[PDB]
Amino acid sequence: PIPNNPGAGENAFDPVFVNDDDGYDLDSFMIPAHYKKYLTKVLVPNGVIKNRIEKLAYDIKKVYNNEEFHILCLLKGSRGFFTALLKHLSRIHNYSAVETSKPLFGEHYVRVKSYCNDQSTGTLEIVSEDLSCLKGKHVLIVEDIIDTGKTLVKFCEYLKKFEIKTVAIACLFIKRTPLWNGFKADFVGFSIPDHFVVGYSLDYNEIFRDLDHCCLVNDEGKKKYKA
Amino acid sequence: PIPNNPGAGENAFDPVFVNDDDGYDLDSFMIPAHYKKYLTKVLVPNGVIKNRIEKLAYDIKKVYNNEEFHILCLLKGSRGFFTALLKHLSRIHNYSAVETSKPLFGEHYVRVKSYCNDQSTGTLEIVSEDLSCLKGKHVLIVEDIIDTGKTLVKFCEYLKKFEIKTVAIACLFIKRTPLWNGFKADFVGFSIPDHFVVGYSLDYNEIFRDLDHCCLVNDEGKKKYKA
Amino acid sequence: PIPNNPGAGENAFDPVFVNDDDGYDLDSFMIPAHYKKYLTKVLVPNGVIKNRIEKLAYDIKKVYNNEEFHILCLLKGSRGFFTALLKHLSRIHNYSAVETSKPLFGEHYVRVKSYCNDQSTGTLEIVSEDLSCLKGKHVLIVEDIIDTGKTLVKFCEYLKKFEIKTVAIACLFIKRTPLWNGFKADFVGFSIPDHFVVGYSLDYNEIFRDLDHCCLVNDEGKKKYKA
Amino acid sequence: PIPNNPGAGENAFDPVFVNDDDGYDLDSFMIPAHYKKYLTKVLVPNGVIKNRIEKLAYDIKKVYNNEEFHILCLLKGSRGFFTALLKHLSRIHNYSAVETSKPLFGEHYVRVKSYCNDQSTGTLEIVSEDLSCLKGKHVLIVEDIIDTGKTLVKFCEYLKKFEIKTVAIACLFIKRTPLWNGFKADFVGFSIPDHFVVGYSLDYNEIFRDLDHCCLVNDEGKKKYKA
Ligand SMILES: O=c1[nH]cnc2c([C@@H]3N[C@H](COP(=O)(O)O)[C@@H](O)[C@H]3O)c[nH]c12
Ligand SMILES: O=c1[nH]cnc2c([C@@H]3N[C@H](COP(=O)(O)O)[C@@H](O)[C@H]3O)c[nH]c12
Ligand SMILES: O=c1[nH]cnc2c([C@@H]3N[C@H](COP(=O)(O)O)[C@@H](O)[C@H]3O)c[nH]c12
Ligand SMILES: O=c1[nH]cnc2c([C@@H]3N[C@H](COP(=O)(O)O)[C@@H](O)[C@H]3O)c[nH]c12
Ligand SMILES: [Mg+2]
Ligand SMILES: [Mg+2]
Ligand SMILES: [Mg+2]
Ligand SMILES: [Mg+2]
Ligand SMILES: [Mg+2]
Ligand SMILES: [Mg+2]
Ligand SMILES: [Mg+2]
Ligand SMILES: [Mg+2]
Repeated sequence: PIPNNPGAGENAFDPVFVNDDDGYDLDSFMIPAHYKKYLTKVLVPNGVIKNRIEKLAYDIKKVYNNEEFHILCLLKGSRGFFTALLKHLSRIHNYSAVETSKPLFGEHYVRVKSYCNDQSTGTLEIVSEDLSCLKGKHVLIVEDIIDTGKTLVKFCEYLKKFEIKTVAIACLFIKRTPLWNGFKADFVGFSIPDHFVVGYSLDYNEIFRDLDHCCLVNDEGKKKYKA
Repeated sequence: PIPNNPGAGENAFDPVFVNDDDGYDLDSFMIPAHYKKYLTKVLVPNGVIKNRIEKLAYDIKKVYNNEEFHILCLLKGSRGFFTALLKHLSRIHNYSAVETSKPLFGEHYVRVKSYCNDQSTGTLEIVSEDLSCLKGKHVLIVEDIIDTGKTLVKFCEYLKKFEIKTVAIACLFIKRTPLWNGFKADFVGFSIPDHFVVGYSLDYNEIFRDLDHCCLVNDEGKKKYKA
Repeated sequence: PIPNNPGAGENAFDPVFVNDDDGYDLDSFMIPAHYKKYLTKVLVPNGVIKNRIEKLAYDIKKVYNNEEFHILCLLKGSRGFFTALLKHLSRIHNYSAVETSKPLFGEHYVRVKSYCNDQSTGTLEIVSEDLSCLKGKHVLIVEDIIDTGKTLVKFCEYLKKFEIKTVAIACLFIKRTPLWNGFKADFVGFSIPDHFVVGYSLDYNEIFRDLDHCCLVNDEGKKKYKA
Repeated sequence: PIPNNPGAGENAFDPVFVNDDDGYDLDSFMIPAHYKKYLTKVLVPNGVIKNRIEKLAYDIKKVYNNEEFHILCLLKGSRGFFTALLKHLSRIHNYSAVETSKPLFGEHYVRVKSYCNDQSTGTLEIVSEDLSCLKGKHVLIVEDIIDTGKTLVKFCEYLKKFEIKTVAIACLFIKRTPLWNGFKADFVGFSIPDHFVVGYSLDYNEIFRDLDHCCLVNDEGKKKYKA
């Protein structure tokens, strides 16, 4: 059935497991010249993230089938994930679509903020907006990464007040940090070591979002761009 | 220099001109089976839009050079445009980037609503993170289409109270409609005939956003999905 | 059923029709700086060709269903067409493939030469792996463009001696030239005006194969690269 | 300088190193339903191969600069590699190209064959063709994988008789097999464990070429499709 136990990831499929020492030299891939000095290595190449997101879209389609749902994007680190997910979801649905078929999902955006440098501020800002349009709807939250779990634990709590029919979570990354609060997604791309990552829309004080690969910012980058 | 006369498009390059009778049969390209009955034809295929956006990114990079600017995405219709632009902007910039280079842009979102069915309600609703963070910044507004010109003339008026350094406009489509108030973009993709279009994130009552090509919704489509 | 009347295109769907004056300014799309002076304009952008080829792959899959066939690539002009076709054929087929499914096609190459400058030398030279391996097989010839029809009428004649089960033709372009001998493809992408085109693997004395868009070489280009 | 010691890989950059136990579950990525039972795992995802090929193209451009050279594709397992390489090479060259620039490379194809099942036959068939056009030219051989090294050792020997100016080797994979004869490429994508791989144009008796990811065929697939 459709998932509806936010944070429990009751029937979640295992993600790709990135070992603690997995990764690649920056010289093995295309890296913007000026960013090189601020990264220690490539963790997950752009291409593998894209390939994995395609399977996630397949997993999602398999769970919702033809059931109309609404994708809620958690801006802005979620952009890379969201775009690729929508691309693949649409092709999968539309390729199998028949003349009597109907659209599969609606799309929504919510700006959520809590980080400063490489740490959560323990507080979450939610850019207010009437979410009444989601009342009685199946919503699929699309997020970039679960770290401490505060963003999702909090946002899901916030969502409750809108009488949404069902709440499921699609997340690109899940970090193996001792700070984790236990929040689990229903669809997860990769399980990654405890390092602050940038790239694929994920940033460090608004920097590195344009970096194609998921990389590890080094101490020099953290210091150079510290708030 | 960098554009700073919102609505004047003072030095805008000419857009691709889509003739009044330009278009393609629906059977010439891939169209989701269930959407076929609600479209009269393909106006601009996905591939041409992507190719044009790449050139547009080239033009923008040429104008800004290395000057840091902030892209303002006008949700929800401009998503397709926006993501394609970022992709090309990033590659073009990063391909020529040097070790001593710097990032080129920041990204922001604002949800602006005014349409019901295929007409402007003559009103405007806004939702976004505090726009005061644009003070003293060069901002590039990324929009899907200029129709009556109400959305952009109004939004640009609202932007004035935040002491933004410069305000330029990048628009995918500009419709040749007698309703046009004269607002011109600084970067425009295509000039199209007076028809309500859907696809490439452009919708008709939230429908067709997933349609890959820019098409014309037929009367049956407008009737079927009337609000 | 599967086509088997080479040159008749008995049940071919109509191609996209490119009017005699259709095209775009070179400044509307990305063009390699050094090629600009040798092209008069863009006839068909890379993106439209890709979109059309996807539909063509859809048509081919629809005709063959699960019948195993062998794609014969006519080097060197059809490379762009060929690779794009394989990509789409593979995804369309594999997306609907089931556990009990089977591969859909085999791939082969034949180099056929006959042009010098912008004209057919009226002769044909062939180079390929033994074509006897096509005996009893359904073969789909993948070609870039039908001009006079000499290449395909001749090659198809040569194929007769190898007891091929079925011979069908997939052609990206078909030129509306008074020189046409009547040979028709079973799957055709575009019908274009009488002009020598380059780009998308199509060359002029080995030049312009890397040009992304199908363009018209101007006289300066033909003169500069005359053999 | 331009490499010219075929098989020595004198200044070759280290490739991406795929450890003996590296790889992913077939369920982590998109795998054609009917192929699943014939593969043990995903070795290198399609996306990482594409990302790596982009850097290889960058490495090549950096070595040849504006020096005209000729790419010689070793058909047919080489297709996937070749296509992506040409795409990236052209963009890199054409993005930095200036009005006075000129094309960077010519393209050529040579069908070479030696395998039966998962083993070399110790013999090499070369589809004859006048290679005199390469006389005094810098040629870049583009091959899919170095296994025993017989194909390249032999083909390079064959090439000598054509008075080519320079001979360099670009290879996507290099297998860590005890059967290796010592032949090294000048540009190499990945170093992989000793397993017969299929996908990305690489086959097993003409099967699996359409598989997007580089995977390991299991004993059942080898038996099922044995010659
Ligand atoms: O390692 C990281 N790199 C980049 N962004 C982040 C984030 C951002 N912070 C949020 C997750 O944080 P948390 O789970 O700690 O509440 C997400 O919305 C992310 O966009 C966490 N960890 C990282
Ligand atoms: O023909 C159309 N198709 C789809 N959306 C629209 C719009 C939406 N309305 C806004 C432009 O409206 P206007 O210029 O009329 O104020 C844009 O933000 C669009 O998203 C106008 N015309 C169209
Ligand atoms: O206008 C053109 N531009 C580029 N190549 C060609 C060709 C090449 N010539 C062959 C078709 O020739 P024909 O039909 O004249 O025998 C194809 O294999 C093409 O590669 C014909 N016309 C053109
Ligand atoms: O593991 C493999 N999978 C698929 N093809 C191959 C080949 C093919 N055989 C040639 C390399 O073999 P070798 O180096 O042993 O002469 C290349 O041309 C490849 O296309 C070798 N190993 C493999
Ligand atoms: Mg976030
Ligand atoms: Mg962040
Ligand atoms: Mg809008
Ligand atoms: Mg709208
Ligand atoms: Mg030809
Ligand atoms: Mg030619
Ligand atoms: Mg081979
Ligand atoms: Mg082989």
